[PDB]
Amino acid sequence: MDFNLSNSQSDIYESAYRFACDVLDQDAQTRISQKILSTELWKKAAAYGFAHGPVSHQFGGSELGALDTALMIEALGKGSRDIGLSFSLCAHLCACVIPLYRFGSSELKDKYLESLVTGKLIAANAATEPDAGSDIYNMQATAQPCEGGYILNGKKIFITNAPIADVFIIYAKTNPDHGFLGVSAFLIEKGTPGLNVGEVIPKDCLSNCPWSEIVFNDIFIPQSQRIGMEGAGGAIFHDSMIWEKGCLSALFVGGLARLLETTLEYAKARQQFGKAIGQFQSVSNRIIDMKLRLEQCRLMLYRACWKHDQGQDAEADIAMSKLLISEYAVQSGLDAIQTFGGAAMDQELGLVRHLLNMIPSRIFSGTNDIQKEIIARKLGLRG
Amino acid sequence: MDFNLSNSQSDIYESAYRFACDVLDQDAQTRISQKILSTELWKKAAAYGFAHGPVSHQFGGSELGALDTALMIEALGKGSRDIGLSFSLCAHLCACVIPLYRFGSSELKDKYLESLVTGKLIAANAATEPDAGSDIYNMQATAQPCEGGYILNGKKIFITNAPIADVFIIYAKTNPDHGFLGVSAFLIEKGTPGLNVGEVIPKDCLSNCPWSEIVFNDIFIPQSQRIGMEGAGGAIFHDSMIWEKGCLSALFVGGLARLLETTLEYAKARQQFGKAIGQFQSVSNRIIDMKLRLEQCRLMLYRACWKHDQGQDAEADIAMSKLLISEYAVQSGLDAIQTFGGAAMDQELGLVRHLLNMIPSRIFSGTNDIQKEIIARKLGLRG
Amino acid sequence: MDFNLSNSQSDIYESAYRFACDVLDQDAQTRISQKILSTELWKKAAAYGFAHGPVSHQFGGSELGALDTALMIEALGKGSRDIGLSFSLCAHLCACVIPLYRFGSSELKDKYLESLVTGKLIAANAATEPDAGSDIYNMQATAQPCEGGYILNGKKIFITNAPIADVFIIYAKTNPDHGFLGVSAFLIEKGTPGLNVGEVIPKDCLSNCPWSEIVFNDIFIPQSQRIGMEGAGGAIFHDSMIWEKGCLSALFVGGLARLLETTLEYAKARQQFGKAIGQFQSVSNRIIDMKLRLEQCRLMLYRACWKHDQGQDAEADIAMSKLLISEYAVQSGLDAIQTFGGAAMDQELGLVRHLLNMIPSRIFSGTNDIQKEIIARKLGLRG
Amino acid sequence: MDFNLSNSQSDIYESAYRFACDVLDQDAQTRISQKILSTELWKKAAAYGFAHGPVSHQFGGSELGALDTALMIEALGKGSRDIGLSFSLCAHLCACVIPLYRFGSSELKDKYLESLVTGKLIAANAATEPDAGSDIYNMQATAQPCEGGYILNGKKIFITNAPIADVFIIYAKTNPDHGFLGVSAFLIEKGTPGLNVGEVIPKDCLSNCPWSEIVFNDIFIPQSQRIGMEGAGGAIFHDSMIWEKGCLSALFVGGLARLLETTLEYAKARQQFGKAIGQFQSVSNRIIDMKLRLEQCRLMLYRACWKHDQGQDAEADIAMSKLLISEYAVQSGLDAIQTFGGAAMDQELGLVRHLLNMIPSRIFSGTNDIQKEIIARKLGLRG
Ligand SMILES: Cc1cc2nc3c(=O)[nH]c(=O)nc-3n(C[C@H](O)[C@H](O)[C@H](O)COP(=O)(O)OP(=O)(O)OC[C@H]3O[C@@H](n4cnc5c(N)ncnc54)[C@H](O)[C@@H]3O)c2cc1C
Ligand SMILES: Cc1cc2nc3c(=O)[nH]c(=O)nc-3n(C[C@H](O)[C@H](O)[C@H](O)COP(=O)(O)OP(=O)(O)OC[C@H]3O[C@@H](n4cnc5c(N)ncnc54)[C@H](O)[C@@H]3O)c2cc1C
Ligand SMILES: Cc1cc2nc3c(=O)[nH]c(=O)nc-3n(C[C@H](O)[C@H](O)[C@H](O)COP(=O)(O)OP(=O)(O)OC[C@H]3O[C@@H](n4cnc5c(N)ncnc54)[C@H](O)[C@@H]3O)c2cc1C
Ligand SMILES: Cc1cc2nc3c(=O)[nH]c(=O)nc-3n(C[C@H](O)[C@H](O)[C@H](O)COP(=O)(O)OP(=O)(O)OC[C@H]3O[C@@H](n4cnc5c(N)ncnc54)[C@H](O)[C@@H]3O)c2cc1C
Ligand SMILES: [Cl-]
Ligand SMILES: [Cl-]
Repeated sequence: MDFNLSNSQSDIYESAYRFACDVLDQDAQTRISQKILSTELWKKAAAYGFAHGPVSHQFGGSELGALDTALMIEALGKGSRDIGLSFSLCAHLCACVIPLYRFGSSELKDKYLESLVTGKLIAANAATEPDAGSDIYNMQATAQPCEGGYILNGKKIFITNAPIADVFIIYAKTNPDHGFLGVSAFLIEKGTPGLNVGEVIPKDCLSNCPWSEIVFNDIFIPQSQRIGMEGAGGAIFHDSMIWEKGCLSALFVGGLARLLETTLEYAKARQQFGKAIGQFQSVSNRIIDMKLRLEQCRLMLYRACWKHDQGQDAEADIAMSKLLISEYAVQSGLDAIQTFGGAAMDQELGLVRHLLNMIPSRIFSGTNDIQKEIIARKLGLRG
Repeated sequence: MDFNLSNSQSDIYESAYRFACDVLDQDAQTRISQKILSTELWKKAAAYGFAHGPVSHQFGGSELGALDTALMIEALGKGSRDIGLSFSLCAHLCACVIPLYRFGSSELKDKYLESLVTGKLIAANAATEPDAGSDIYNMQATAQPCEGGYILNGKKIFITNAPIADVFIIYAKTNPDHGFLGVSAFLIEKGTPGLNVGEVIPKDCLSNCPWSEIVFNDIFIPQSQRIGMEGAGGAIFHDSMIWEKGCLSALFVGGLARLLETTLEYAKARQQFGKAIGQFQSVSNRIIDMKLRLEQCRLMLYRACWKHDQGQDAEADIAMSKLLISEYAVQSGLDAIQTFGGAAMDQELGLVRHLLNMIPSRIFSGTNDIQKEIIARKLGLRG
Repeated sequence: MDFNLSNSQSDIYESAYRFACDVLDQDAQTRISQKILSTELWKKAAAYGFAHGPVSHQFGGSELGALDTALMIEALGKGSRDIGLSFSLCAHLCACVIPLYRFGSSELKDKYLESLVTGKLIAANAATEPDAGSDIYNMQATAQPCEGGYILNGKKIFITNAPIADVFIIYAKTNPDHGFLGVSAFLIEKGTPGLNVGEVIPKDCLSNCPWSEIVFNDIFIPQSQRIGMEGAGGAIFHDSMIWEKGCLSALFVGGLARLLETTLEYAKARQQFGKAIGQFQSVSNRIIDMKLRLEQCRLMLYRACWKHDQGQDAEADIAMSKLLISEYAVQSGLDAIQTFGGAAMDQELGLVRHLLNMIPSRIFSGTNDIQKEIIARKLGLRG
Repeated sequence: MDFNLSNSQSDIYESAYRFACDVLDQDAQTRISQKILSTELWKKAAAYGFAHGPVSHQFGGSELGALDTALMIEALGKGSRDIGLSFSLCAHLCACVIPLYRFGSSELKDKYLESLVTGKLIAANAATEPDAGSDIYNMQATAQPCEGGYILNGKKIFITNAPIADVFIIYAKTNPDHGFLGVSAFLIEKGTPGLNVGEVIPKDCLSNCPWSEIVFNDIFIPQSQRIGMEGAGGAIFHDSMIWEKGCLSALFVGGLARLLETTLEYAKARQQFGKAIGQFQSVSNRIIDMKLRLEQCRLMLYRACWKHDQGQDAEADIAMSKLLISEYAVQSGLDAIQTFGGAAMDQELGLVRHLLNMIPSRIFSGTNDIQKEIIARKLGLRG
C-alpha cells in the first residue's frame, strides 16, 4: 500500500496543470462570457496530449494508463476555468479516440486515429436517442445490412461536439433484439449524404460546450466503416463509458480542489462580528464537508483507475467513483456559494457558473441512479 | 384547529393566481431571455394589489393580514415564471411600503405612501454594506446630525431595485455604538445631490431583477425625511425583515408547488425500460421528498403568519419558515433536474433557471445560518 | 385557518398529560429496568380512557375524533417514560378496539366491545406472517369455510400483546387469490382449542412491550366470530392501519417534545470552554434540527387527523405523517445522545433507551419504504 | 500509488481474523447476554499480540507500524461479535501501552511495559473529569509537587477498564494554567492508599466493557512514577489520542465490513412481492450507501496510518478518519436494521446491539464536533 504518486505521475500532473493555467485559462473569462468554444485552442490542447490517453506511440499517443490519464484530467480541471472546453476535449478522448483505438480495424485506425489523437479531427460519440437514454439498448436507429455495408436511419440527441465534429462514432441496431449483441458501431464523416447535423442548442450548464441532435436519412455506411465486429457495439459502448466514467470524472475532482482552495481563502479573509467567518462552526462545518468529500472521492477514483491498470475488474469501483464525484461536486458547489453569501452572485468569480457546470456530472455517461443499478448488480442484488 | 382557507382567502389566492398566469406570465420567456424587468408591467402588478399588503384604505391599500399577504404572494410564485419581477415587486412591498406605513410620520406617508402602494413610485431598501451583511449593526454609513437634518456618507451594496427606484429607504448610523439604538432610517429621492446610484450589476440568479451599489457623498437629509424616531432604524430594519422573511418567502412555496406539478407530469409520461420513470423507487423517492417538503414548509409558513395576525410572538416561527422554505426550494430544484436527466438542460422549460432563482432564497433577508442564530437565541441558547 | 386547540382539546390533552405523569410515569424506572408490563396499570390506563377513542357511549367510549385521539396519545408520549406500556395500550385501541367497533356485528360488539374499551379484556391484532410482512396479502393462514364456520390453520409473528391477550383479532385467507377480497377477520378467545400462543420473545426496543408468535392448529371458528363480511379483512386491516398510523404515531411526537425539552435544558446547563455547550453552533444547529422536525411533523399529523375528521381522503397525509414522525424521532434520538456526549451513557436518564424505543416506529404498521409506495400510488406514480 | 496490502500485512490481517473468529467469537453470545468481560480471555488476546502494536521486541512487542496495527484491529472488529472486549483490549493498547512505551523512563518501562504488552497487567487511561471532557485542559485534578514526588487529588470519570485495571495512567495538573504544559502523566498501581476505584457503572452501549469513576484522596505519587517530563502530559495525552483515534477506530471499519456482508446476504434471501427485497431500489439504495461508506472510510483510515508510518503530519487525516468511520458506522447500523424490518428485533442476530455498540464511536477520544475543530484548525480556520 502506497499513497504517493510516482515521479512520472507527478510530472504528468504538474505539466498538465501548467498547460491548463498558462494556456487554457488565459482569456477564459472572455470565451465563457461569449459562450465561445475555440476550436483552435481545443486543437492545441489535444496536440499537447489531452487527446492521447492509452493510445500507442504508433498513432501519436503516450501509452498512458487509466491512473495517469485521470491525473492529467484532474490537473486540467483544477487549472482551467473553461470546463466546457475541457469537457469537450475529454469526451472526444474517452468516448471516441479510445474506442476506435481499442476496437477499430488496422485500416480504420490508419485512416483516422492519428488525426483524432493529434488535434486534426474532432469526433462526437452518438448513442443517446429520444426514447433511449438510461435504457440505451432500446435505441431505435437501424443500420440495416445491405450489399456493400448498411443503410442507416434514426435520430441521436444530446450529442456533445456534434456541431464542431468532423467524424461521428455512431451506435445503431444491426439486429432487432435488445440484447448485448444487437448494437453495432460505425465511423461516419461529416458531409456524408443523409447526415443532417442540427444547429447548436444552447444550455446554461457547460454553456460553451456545443451539443445538438443529428438525424440519419438513409445514409449508406460502407462495410469498412464499422468499428469492431457486428454486434460489438453494446460492448464497445459499455467499454467507452467505463473510460469516460472514471477518467473524464477526474475533471470534477480537480474542479473541487480549486473550489475548496478559493472557499478556504475567502473564509479566512472575510470578517463579520469581529472575526473571520471561518471561525463560526456553521461556516467551518460546511467547508470541512467539502474537504472530506474531496479526499474520499479522489481516493476512490485513484483506486478505480489503479484496479483497471492492474487488470482487475473495476466496473463497480468506477460506478462508485462516478457517483461520489458528481454528487460531491454539486453539493460542494452549493456549500461554496453559501460560504460567500451575496458575494457569490458575482459572475466574474464564477461560483454560480461553477455549480451549473457540475450539475450535468450526475447525468452524463449514465445517471447516478443507473450507477446504483450497476453497483447493485455487481453486489448480487439483481439476480 | 382548522386547515381550510377562508372564502375570502380562497378568493384572494385565486385572483392573484389568475393575474400572475394571465398577465405576468404572458411573454415571460422573452423578458427572461432578454434579462428585461418591464417597469410598465411591474406597475400594473403593483396597482393590481401586490404593492398593498397591510396598508390601510386611506393610502390605497387593502388592509391585508400576514396570512392573506403570504397567500397572494404564494399564488404569484406559482402562476408566473418571471420570479425576478415578482421578487422585485415583493421586496418593494415588504421592505419599503410596509416600514413607511408602520413608522413614517403623517407628513411622510401623505407625501409618498399612496404613490408607493399604487404603482406610481418604485422604492429600494438600502441597509447592507461591504463590511456589514450578516453583522448589519456594523454598518458604517453615517447620518451626522446637523442644523436642519443630517449629513449622509457611506456605501450600500446588493440593493434590489436601486437602478429603477424613485426613492430609497436608507439605514445609517446616527450614533457611534453598535447598539439597538444607533441606526436611523431615512427616505431619500432619486436625484438628490450626492446620491450616486451605480449601474446594474448582472447576476445569473434572479437575473432580470436589477440591483446595484449606491454611494452617498455628503448628502443633506432634511429632518422631515427621517422615518420613525432617531435610533429606530435598528428596530425598523428588524420589523421589515420579519415581513420580508415570512410573506416574501411565500414566492418560493408557490414556485415549489409549480415545480412539483411539472415534475410529477414528466415522471408519469417519460418511459424507459418499458414503464414510466416514476415507477422506479429511486425516482419516486425523490419526488416524494419534494412533496413532503412542500407540505411541511407551507404549514410552517401559514402558522408563522397566522401567529403574527393573532398578535403572538412569531419571530422564531418566521425564522424557521424562512430557513425551511429556502433549503427545501433549492434541494427540490436539484431533485427536479435529476428527474428530467438530459432533458433538464432545456432553457425553455427552465428547470436550471428555476434552480438559479432559488439559490438566493437562502441568503436574502439574512442567511440560513443567521436564521439558526435567531432561533437559537429564542430557544435560550444565546444567554 | 386556525392553529389553536379548542378548549375541549386543551382539556383532553392536559388531563391525559397529568394522568401519564402522575400515574403511569410513577415507578416507571423500576418497571423498565425489570422489563415489566404491569397489566393492572395497563387496565387503569385503558379505563381512564386510553382504550376509548371514537367508540360510542353505548360501549363506554368517548366518541373522540382522530385529532382528539391523537392529542391524547401525544400527551401520553410526553408524560410517561414507559413507552412500551403506552405502545401496548395504543396498539390494543387502534388495531383491535376500533376495527371491532367499526366492522363487528351488534352481537360481537355486545359481547366483547365494552370489555375491550374499559380495561377488562386485552386484545392482540394478528396479521403478519413469516412470509407476509410488507406483502401482507401474501398471508398464508387459511380459514377454510365449513359447516358452522371455518377451520383455521397458520402462523402469525411479531404479535404485540399476544402473551397477555384475552382475545385475538386474526386475519386469514377465505379465498386463494391475493386480491382485495381474499382476507377475512375473526375474533378468537385465548384458550380456544388449537390456539397455541408462544412465549414472550425478548427484544431491546420497546423491551417491556410483550410480543410472540401464535400458531393455529385446526381451530374451529364459529361463523358468528367473523368480524365484518366475508372478504372484508383486507379492507378492515387497511382501515385499522390508517388509525394506527396516525393516532398511534402521536406517541413519538410527544416523546420528541419531551426529548427536546430535556436536551435544551442540558445544553444550557453543561459548560465547556467557559460557556454553555449550546453556544457552539455545532451543538445548537442539531438542537434546532430537532425543533424544526418536531414542529413540522406535529403539524402534518394534526392536519392528517383533521382531514379524517372532516371526512376527506387522508390516506396520503397519514402515510406522510407516519414517515416524518418516525424518521424524525430516530434522528432526533441520535442528536440528543450526541448533545450529551459520554453523559448519554447513563441508563437512568435513558437517552439510549429512548432511541431504542424509537427504532421500531419506522417499521410498525408498514415500513417507511411502504409509506412511500402508498404516497407514490396516491400521486399517480403507480399507474 | 498502490492499493494492495503487502504479503506481511495480508498475513497479519488473516491471522488476526482467524484468532478473532476461532477464539474470541466462540461463546461470545453467552458473554454478551451475561454482560461478562472475561479477563482470562482478554489476557489470551493480549498475549496473542493485540496488546503489542509498535512496542519493540525488547518488551515483547512486534514493532508494528500504524497501518499494520490498524489492520490487525480491523480483523478483530470483523471477526468477533464481542466488540466490548475488543474495545477494552484496544483502549489498553492505544491509550496505555503505547504512551508508556513512547514516553516512560527506562526504569518505568523495565518495571511495567512487558507485563502490559503480554497479558499480565491490565491498564486504564484516566484523563476525563466531570468538568473536563471536550475541554480536557480544564481538568482540575492536581498533582502538587512535594518532597519525593507529588500529592494527588481529584476525580476522573468514564474510565474504560478501571474496575479491572491493575495500573492507571493518570493525567493531572502540575501547574495552574490551562496551557500545553500544565498537565503531567503518572502511573499509579491499584491498591495505592487514597486510590478509590468506583464500582462498574452499567451502560447499554458496549455493555460488557467495564468503566467507572476513580477518586484520588491525597495519593502520594513517587517521583519515579511520572511518565515523561514535567508538563509533558498534555502532549502525551494528545499523542495517545492520535494512536487511539486511528488504530482503535479500525474496529468499527471491520464491524461495518461484517454488517454489510450480513445485510447483503439477507437482502438476497428475504423475498416479498415475489422477489428478493434487494431488488427494490429503496432497499438496494441504502445497502449501496453502506458499501460506499465502507470503501471510503477504509481508504481514509489506511492513508492516515500510512502517512504516520511515513513520518508525515497525519493529524488532520486521523481526525477525518475518526469522524467518517464513526458517523458511517452509526448510520450503516440504522440502515441494516431498516433492511431487516421486524426481523431486526432479534437479540441473537444482534443488529440492534451492533448499533448500540457503534453509538459511542462518535464520542470516545474526542467527539466528532471536536474532530471538526481539529480539522478546522489544521485548515487555518482557527487563526
Ligand atoms: C453534459 C451531457 C453530455 C452528454 N453527451 C452525450 C454524447 O456526447 N453522446 C450521447 O450519446 N449521449 C450524451 N449525453 C446523454 C446522456 O447519455 C443521457 O442524458 C443519459 O444516458 C441519461 O438519459 P436521459 O437524459 O434520457 O434520462 P432518462 O433516462 O429519461 O432518466 C430520467 C430519470 O429517470 C431515472 N431512471 C431511468 N431509468 C431508471 C431506472 N432503471 N432505475 C432508476 N431510475 C431510472 C433516471 O436516473 C433519471 O433520474 C449527454 C448528457 C449530458 C447531461
Ligand atoms: C437576492 C438578494 C437580494 C438582496 N436585496 C437586498 C436589498 O434590497 N437591500 C439590502 O440592504 N441588502 C440586500 N441583500 C443583501 C443581504 O442582506 C445580504 O446578502 C445578507 O445580509 C448576507 O450578508 P453577506 O452577503 O455580506 O454575507 P456574509 O455576512 O459575509 O456571510 C458569509 C457567510 O458567513 C456566514 N456567517 C456570517 N456571520 C455568521 C455568524 N454569526 N454565524 C454563523 N455564520 C455566519 C454566513 O451565514 C454566510 O454563510 C440581498 C441579497 C440577495 C442574495
Ligand atoms: C414494534 C412492532 C410491533 C408490531 N406489532 C404487530 C402486531 O401487533 N400485529 C401484526 O400482525 N404485525 C405486527 N408487526 C409487524 C409489522 O407489521 C411488520 O414488521 C411490517 O409489516 C414489516 O414487515 P417485515 O418485518 O416482515 O419486513 P419486510 O417486509 O421483510 O421488509 C424488509 C425490508 O424490505 C423493504 N421492502 C419490502 N417490500 C418492499 C417494497 N415493495 N418496496 C420497497 N421496499 C420494500 C422493507 O421496507 C424493509 O426495508 C410489528 C412490528 C413491530 C416493529
Ligand atoms: C465508550 C467511551 C469510552 C471512554 N473511555 C475513556 C477512558 O478510558 N479515559 C478517559 O479519560 N475518558 C474516556 N471517555 C470519555 C471521553 O473522552 C469523553 O466522553 C469525551 O472527551 C467527550 O467529553 P464529554 O462526554 O464530557 O462531552 P462534552 O464535552 O460535555 O460534549 C457535550 C456536547 O458538547 C459538544 N461540544 C463541547 N465542546 C464543543 C466545542 N468547542 N465546539 C463544538 N461542540 C462542542 C460536544 O461535541 C458534545 O456534542 C470515554 C467515553 C466513551 C463514550
Ligand atoms: Cl460557533
Ligand atoms: Cl424499484
